[PDB]
Amino acid sequence: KVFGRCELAAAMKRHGLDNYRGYSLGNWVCAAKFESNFNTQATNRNTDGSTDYGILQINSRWWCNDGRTPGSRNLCNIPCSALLSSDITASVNCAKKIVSDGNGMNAWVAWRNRCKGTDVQAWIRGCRL
Ligand SMILES: [Cl-]
Repeated sequence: KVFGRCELAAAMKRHGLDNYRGYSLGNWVCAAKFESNFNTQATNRNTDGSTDYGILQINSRWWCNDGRTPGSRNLCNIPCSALLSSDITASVNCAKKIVSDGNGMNAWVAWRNRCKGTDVQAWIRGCRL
């Protein structure tokens, strides 16, 4: 599924991401835009044999198990295939674990480079929430 901006904002708000661990909702919407272009089936392979999965590009070395990544830790305790659903629940629940691990939203490279330091509340402007 490809989400619309406000459609995704509403879904993320229902799942408790607004202000979660100090990160306002616009951070999460901006991260999804630049990580996956709002596509729940986005996948990207890395040089270490890991793959990033889904709307928040969750990595298979640390967080989900895809059965083909050396050194897998599976800290979200979820198959990576569940993160390619059109329903974002599994992705959101794993993202909550990632942001609590320690280093905030710095796990998301596209967030660090393209969202952090900008007015991210613009990403939810005009949405009914
Ligand atoms: Cl899998």
